[PDB]
Amino acid sequence: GYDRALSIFSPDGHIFQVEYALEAVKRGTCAVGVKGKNCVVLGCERRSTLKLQDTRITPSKVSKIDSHVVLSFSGLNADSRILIEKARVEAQSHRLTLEDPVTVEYLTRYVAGVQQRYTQSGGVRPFGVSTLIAGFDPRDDEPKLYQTEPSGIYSSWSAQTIGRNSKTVREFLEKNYDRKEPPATVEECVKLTVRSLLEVVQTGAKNIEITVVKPDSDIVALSSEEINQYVTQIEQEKQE
Amino acid sequence: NNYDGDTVTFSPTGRLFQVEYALEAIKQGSVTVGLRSNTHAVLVALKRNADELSSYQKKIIKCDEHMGLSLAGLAPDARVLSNYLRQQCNYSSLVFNRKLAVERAGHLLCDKAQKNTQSYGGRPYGVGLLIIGYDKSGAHLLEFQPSGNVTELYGTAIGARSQGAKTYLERTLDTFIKIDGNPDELIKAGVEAISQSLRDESLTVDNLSIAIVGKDTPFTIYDGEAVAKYI
Amino acid sequence: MDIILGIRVQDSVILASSKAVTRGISVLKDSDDKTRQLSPHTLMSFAGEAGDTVQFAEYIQANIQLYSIREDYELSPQAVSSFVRQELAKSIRSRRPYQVNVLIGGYDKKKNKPELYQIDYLGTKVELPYGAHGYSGFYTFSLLDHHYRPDMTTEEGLDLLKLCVQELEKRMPMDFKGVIVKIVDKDGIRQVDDF
Amino acid sequence: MTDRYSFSLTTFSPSGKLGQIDYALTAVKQGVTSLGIKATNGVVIATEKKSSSPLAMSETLSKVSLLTPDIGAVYSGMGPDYRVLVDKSRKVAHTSYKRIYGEYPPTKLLVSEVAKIMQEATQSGGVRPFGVSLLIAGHDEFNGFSLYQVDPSGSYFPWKATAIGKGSVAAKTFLEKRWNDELELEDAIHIALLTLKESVEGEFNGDTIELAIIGDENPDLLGYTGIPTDKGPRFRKLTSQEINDRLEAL
Amino acid sequence: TTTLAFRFQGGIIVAVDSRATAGNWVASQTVKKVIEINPFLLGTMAGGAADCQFWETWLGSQCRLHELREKERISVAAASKILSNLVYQYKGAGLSMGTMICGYTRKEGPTIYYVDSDGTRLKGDIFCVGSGQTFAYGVLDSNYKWDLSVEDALYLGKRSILAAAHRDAYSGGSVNLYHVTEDGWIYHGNHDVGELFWKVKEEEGSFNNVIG
Amino acid sequence: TTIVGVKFNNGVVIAADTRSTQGPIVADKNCAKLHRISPKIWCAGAGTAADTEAVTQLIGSNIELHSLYTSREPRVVSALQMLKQHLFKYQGHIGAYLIVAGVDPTGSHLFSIHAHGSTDVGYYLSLGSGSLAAMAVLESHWKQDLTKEEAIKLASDAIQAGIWNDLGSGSNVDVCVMEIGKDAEYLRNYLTPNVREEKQKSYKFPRGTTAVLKESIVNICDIQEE
Amino acid sequence: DRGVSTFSPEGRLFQVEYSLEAIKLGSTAIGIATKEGVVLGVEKRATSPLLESDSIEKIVEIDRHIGCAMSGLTADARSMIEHARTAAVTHNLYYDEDINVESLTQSVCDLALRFGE
Amino acid sequence: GSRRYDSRTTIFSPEGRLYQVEYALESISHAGTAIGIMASDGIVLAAERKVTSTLLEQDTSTEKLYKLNDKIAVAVAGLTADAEILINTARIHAQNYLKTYNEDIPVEILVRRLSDIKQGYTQHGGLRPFGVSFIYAGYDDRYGYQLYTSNPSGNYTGWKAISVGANTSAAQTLLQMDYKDDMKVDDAIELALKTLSKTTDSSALTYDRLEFATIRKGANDGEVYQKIFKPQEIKDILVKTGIT
Amino acid sequence: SDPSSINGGIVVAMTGKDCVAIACDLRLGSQSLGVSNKFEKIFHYGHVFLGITGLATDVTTLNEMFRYKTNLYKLKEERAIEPETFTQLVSSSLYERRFGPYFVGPVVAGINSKSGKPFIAGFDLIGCIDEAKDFIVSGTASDQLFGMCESLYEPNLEPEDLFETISQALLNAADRDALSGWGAVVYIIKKDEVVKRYLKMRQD
Ligand SMILES: [Mg+2]
Ligand SMILES: [Mg+2]
Repeated sequence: GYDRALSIFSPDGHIFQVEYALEAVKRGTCAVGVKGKNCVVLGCERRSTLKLQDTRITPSKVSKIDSHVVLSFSGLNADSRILIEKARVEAQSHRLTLEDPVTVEYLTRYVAGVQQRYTQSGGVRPFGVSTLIAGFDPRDDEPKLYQTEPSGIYSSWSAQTIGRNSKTVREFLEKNYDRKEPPATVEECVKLTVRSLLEVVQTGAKNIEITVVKPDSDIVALSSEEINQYVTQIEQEKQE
Repeated sequence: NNYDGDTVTFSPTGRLFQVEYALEAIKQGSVTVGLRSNTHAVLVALKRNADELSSYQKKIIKCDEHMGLSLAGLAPDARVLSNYLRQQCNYSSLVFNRKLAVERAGHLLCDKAQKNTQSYGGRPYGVGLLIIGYDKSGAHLLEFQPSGNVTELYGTAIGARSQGAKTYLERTLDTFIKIDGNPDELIKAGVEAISQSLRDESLTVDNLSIAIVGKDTPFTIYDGEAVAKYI
Repeated sequence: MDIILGIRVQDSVILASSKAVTRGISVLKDSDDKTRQLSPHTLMSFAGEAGDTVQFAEYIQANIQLYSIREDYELSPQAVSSFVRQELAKSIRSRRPYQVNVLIGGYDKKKNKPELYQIDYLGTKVELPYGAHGYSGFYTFSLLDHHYRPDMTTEEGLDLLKLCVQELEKRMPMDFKGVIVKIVDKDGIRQVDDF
Repeated sequence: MTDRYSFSLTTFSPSGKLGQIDYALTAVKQGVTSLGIKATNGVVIATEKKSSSPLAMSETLSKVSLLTPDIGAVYSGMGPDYRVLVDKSRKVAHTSYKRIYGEYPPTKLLVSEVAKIMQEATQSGGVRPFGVSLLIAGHDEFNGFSLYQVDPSGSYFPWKATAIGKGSVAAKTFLEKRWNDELELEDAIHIALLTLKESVEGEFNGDTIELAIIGDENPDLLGYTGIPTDKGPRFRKLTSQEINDRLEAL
Repeated sequence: TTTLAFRFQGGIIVAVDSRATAGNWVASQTVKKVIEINPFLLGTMAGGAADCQFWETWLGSQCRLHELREKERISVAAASKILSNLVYQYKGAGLSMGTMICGYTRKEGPTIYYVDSDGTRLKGDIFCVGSGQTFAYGVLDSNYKWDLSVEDALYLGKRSILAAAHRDAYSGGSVNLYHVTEDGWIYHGNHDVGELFWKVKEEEGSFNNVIG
Repeated sequence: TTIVGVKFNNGVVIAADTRSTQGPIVADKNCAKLHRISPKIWCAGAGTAADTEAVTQLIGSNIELHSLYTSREPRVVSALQMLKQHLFKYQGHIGAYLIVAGVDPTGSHLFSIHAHGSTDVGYYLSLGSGSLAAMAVLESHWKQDLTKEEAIKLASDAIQAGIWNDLGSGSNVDVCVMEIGKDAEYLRNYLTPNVREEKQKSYKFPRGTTAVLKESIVNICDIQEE
Repeated sequence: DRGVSTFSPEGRLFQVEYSLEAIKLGSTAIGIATKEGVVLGVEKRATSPLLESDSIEKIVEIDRHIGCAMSGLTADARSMIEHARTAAVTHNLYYDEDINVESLTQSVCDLALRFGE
Repeated sequence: GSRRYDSRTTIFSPEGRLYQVEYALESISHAGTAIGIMASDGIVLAAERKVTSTLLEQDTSTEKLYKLNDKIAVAVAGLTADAEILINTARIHAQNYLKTYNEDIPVEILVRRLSDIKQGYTQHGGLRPFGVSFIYAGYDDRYGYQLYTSNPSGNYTGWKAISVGANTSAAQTLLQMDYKDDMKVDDAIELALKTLSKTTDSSALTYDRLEFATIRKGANDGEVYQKIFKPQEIKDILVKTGIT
Repeated sequence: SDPSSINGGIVVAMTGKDCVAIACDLRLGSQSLGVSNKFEKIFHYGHVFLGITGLATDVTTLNEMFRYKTNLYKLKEERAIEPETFTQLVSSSLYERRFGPYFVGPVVAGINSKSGKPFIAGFDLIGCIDEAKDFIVSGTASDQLFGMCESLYEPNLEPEDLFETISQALLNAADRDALSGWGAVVYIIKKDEVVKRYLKMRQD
């Protein structure tokens, strides 16, 4: 079998294949996560270079791993499917053996572990994907939001963004997100998430996707018109 | 140059550079001495610390009741090779009720090291070993190189500045070979031998490591205040 | 495990399963639920060898739940029953086969029809208006052959089921400690807590 | 030891070219000319027996090969590569078809199997592509007579008539002027001999030309009588004398 | 062998006898039939002594690894399923095991799982396993209430094993008592059946069939 | 089943009956037991019928590939060697008992092979449940230097002995003659001594005799256009 | 290119020496041993204020009597920790005792040079 | 040893791109143009054969349009041999699903499976990727008529109208201009042929240079029919739409 | 215990003038217990018809296997499989499980679409082909079917006459078998029309 060490150290102590995988993430469409007091919102950018697209059937950017946890990503789309499938299988395996659904931290730790493994195994390249994993632990009302990257490191975030122009939207979030008082309602959280994407997106039309996750497996994706109403209200307050 | 990328490539003059580079790792290692009489065999080793807060890296490994070695170079490679010797000594005792001859132990170490010098993907071992033992033909001392070359000697030294100790043993040859039935005097000769390789530093109580095996003496290692008597 | 019965009426499928667990000499439990929900509108009851029954049922449950998450879609009762049949047909030529018999009761939301499938441990599948495994059919089928109508209500189905259980309690030598009854219809799965 | 070449030796270059396949096609271009023509009641395939030495017995070197009783093959390019492909093609006709369906494969499907083998030598680890192009002629009950070309990439195309190798460009133009959908097998053989003469330098006779047909069933070549449904092979290699007879009416 | 475990208001009572036999020969009267999996989990020995000892110690190791990895006490549900899944892999090979995995956690409360070598895993309130199981069930079923005190529940478990020890030839020696709380199990001593029988006979007035 | 092989002047002949059975029931009344390994190498099989057919077709397939590889006409000794090594490996679990006969550039050959992998040479051989009846005829009338006509006569007489005397054998005689320097001639139903007599009565029913619940057209055509 | 297990002319393994450079870029960790106990401390070094810092886990329990702190590419430590925890628990299973701190450390270090092609 | 000759087909560039995937996409840009258009009452697949000959047997020839099952077809752009490897695998996957669940495979599940196979060759194994882009035209009872595309990276997306192969930039602009949501199959047939006629590198668009297919519920009642057009039928539709 | 008689059932096939017929009962049982009266044992792949008797799990498995294989055949060959070719495929598929066989008795029936010739064939559980000119029988009442067919059959029967002959052969054979009956289906097959008829019969 093909055993070639593709991920190796360089004289300055860097693993370039892992670092180049991060550059693939930089190219991917922007993804953002914001947790309120009783919810988490995942926002995603859709590049409008592709019209004549059939939006009914085209792969959506946010994926349910279980009924209570969701995963979004920035980077190589094909690579993300492999991580999503593995995470979904592990979620069912956990329910089968522990008789309890995964915690958000456990699912994050697993996906991050797969990513790390692909950085020191022979004959494989690292995933060109960073992920945002959000949801609620079983029988818990505390919001959870984690981030993973190609190297395999992971951590928890009050709010976070990944992908192209994520430096700009992180700038916005760092000055607009208060830890002592997070977005108290679904409305406030969605509004802050749409606002953060409007710093980067272009037209607020079919370019912004929004998914809201609440406790006890309550997950819903907002439609074009619902998001369009947030887009309308934000700019009418801005004209002042 | 163009021929040192792997162990599977001869140079135009018939040299194996990866093996020569592995030999270089031994020269960077701390000095260790081996010598024997007709009744006993002794190892003396200068242990190296990282700094003043750190411990002194152990140099001597026991392989059986009648055999053991000292190392110079990559310590994890010594652990792999000494583990193999422990297994081979053990196989001989379990299957044949027989203590493994020191000479046969040298042959086994040679062949294990050789396979890593003729195949793609692998690398040579980066450590040198001094094996002492007492078997059915008396006391023995062996020197192992990761090229595969194993040699039986009265005395020797490997590591940094080992040439000073080696010359001393070459002078004293006729004296220390006759030190029969006197373990303390044989160790004294070994401590005096390793002293010919010291610069700036001297032998302290946590610096010195001594091992001995003989006629009615199991392989035992002395460290700490047990070597103060010889300082 | 012992008695498992099924009946498909106008608008629902009803599954009845005994509560007893007997390990040789003693009845260790009298409240055992011999069923697993595979999807919101599909229920599977089971009986056979100890250990293998629950192991097989939970394995199937895990697989259907995995499919549901992957596709964001509930498989039809027919599709689930075919998946289960193949797993048992595969198992019968294994080193150690699953000795498990199942009934699959589901409501097809596309066709708006209840469906009942009977599958034994060999992988023998049939779609039926009513079914059973083991000796249960020997006592109950003559009653079902007489009274059954395809246009029966759920309440009439439960009444015909009571008559079947009464005949079992009369003529069967083993005490199966009553049955747990569950209904599968357009609104999902619910348990009848007084039977 | 062990084969430690588990990686592809054919890869895409910046321009999108697969170098090793292009170079294999170059080897085919240097090869001796071979051709095929399809008639209403048969197919003909032909090539030159370029003998490496006059001391060599060129009858012992078969450039035109029977794959099945109703399918034959000819090549241009590397001879050894062709020989092993003929071995693999003969075997796969049995293992992946005759041992399953109890009958020989139709021409298009055997071509498909040979094509797959050639494709894999273009992607699998530690191998180079085959340096040949094949022309495969055949007949089967439901598809009738057919002629196919297979290239080093694994791509294949059906032809009414075509040529490969050395003088293929000129030969294909010659065939375009002469071919029609009303040709009888004897007319196609005549055109094949006319076309092949243009690319041959030296001797042109039955001993230097290799020619075979897919035509009528040959009960005389079956080797047994008694089964009415078995009527014999449609593949027949023409003799040295049979070629020379048609060179007088040339 | 006689082993039992039951759930009640104050947690779980585990009671076992102490006798091991090889045919008619009494090999030991001092067998430890409660396996201390960890300070919070208990398992009972019936069937194969080695199979129970080995795999329930192993279970303790798996539970310790779980809490190191997840930074949280393992549930009784998860712990019992690790054992039942393991023995299911060996089904057909000849393992012999009938055990109650007992624990008391925050999310579950007091919980008992009967785990068995043919793969069975059953949650329940009262379980009794062994050659003397039917005798202990009789005393349990007729005296069990959820609202038993810790003192009375401990005695009920002791009395039920005594009933089995008296009638079942292959049960006896001594009685080992345990009380499982949320903060861990508490050992309630070794009680010689010989001495216990006479004591219970006099104080209770039972066993009038036996002369003392 | 009755099968025989007989050597003659310039070749070899093989013959067989045409009855196949399942226990006491006759499954097929005109079975073909003479199989072709190659054009001029034929064999007849007794025992498990699927095994005799399968092992014939497998070795026949490999023999054809071998013939193409070597540019030589297949030899009987090659078929024999390949059959026996295949059968030996399966330790009798493939229940094929065969008489193998044929002509090749080396000459004419006749062999028998048993399920466990042992082989034998002979001028006359018989196999199957009717082999003892057939061998009785062969041992009575065989001589050295038989003509083609004499060998065909002897072979078919030996099969007839099986047909009339063995319950496992019946119906017709099939023959295949393999002569040196000639095409092998397969003579299907060479003898037909067991035609059923006309029945006493016609059992054609009046139309409408059978009770019918439902009629419907079955769509065997593919999904249609427009 | 060149082997992953190649020696330099100085007698050092290129890849090992390069990994030591990656560790120099890692956040600081400190340990001090006393006769009353051993203390372990780390720098968390969050990349942004929105990152919840209590999710940064650079000090980890191996067993009740053994702790561990890390510095460098911290994702690489996860399989090392997993091995250490397994080795500690396995030795307790086999020997009904705590494993020695040195023996645990030696077991972790056996993984180190298991790389190549 | 062997490392010396390894091209390393599965590595990132410094910019985070996959060399071999990018170069395979460059190859596909020279292949004949294939177009798919989805309408309310069906789907159209139209594709251009690459510079042909008069001696090519067209009526038995297939290089662009392939049947995966009765409900799903594909248009190919790239290496034909590479495509046939993947096509056979897809045909098997469809039959595996039908055997397991006793229902025809949903279009997206087939597309995801083939796309995952393409992905694997970019991450592990050290082999070159498949130089193929697919247009998938299919029907199932969940989403109805569907169009997808996949490329050597293993990424896939859904479309109302799409092109692959040569001149996709020009083709996509023309499709974006004239496509409407309430369009019908007969209108989509015309749009596809008009777009190929304008984007082609040939002098004129004739029947012998085209492959054509429709997926219609124009099958008598509640079912779907696939129609791979014959050479004479492509000639007729060219006259009907007024291109020849 | 005997796998070939756990579920019960029968299949029969016959040839006529420019036509073939194939018929089966509808019973599935668990030994003495009747379980289903709608278990059809005849399947078709294009114009080729396959009846299967024996262990019901294997009947279903083999139908799914041959649907699988004939679908791939059609995609690759670009034509429907013929009766002669399909017969060899069944034989090959059965023999590949030589030492762990499917416990079945398959029967093939159909007309070759090119020659117009009527075709029938039978198999044992491991693949041996019986290609009879007249009729093929299979199942737990195969002895009874052999008796009926041998006396009732005559060559060159017209389609509507062949229907009566095969129907009476099935019905009366099934009524002498405990594990067969509970309904019956007859297929009359001509070159481009196939008629399916459910028969009325006793239900014990
Ligand atoms: Mg009957
Ligand atoms: Mg009856």
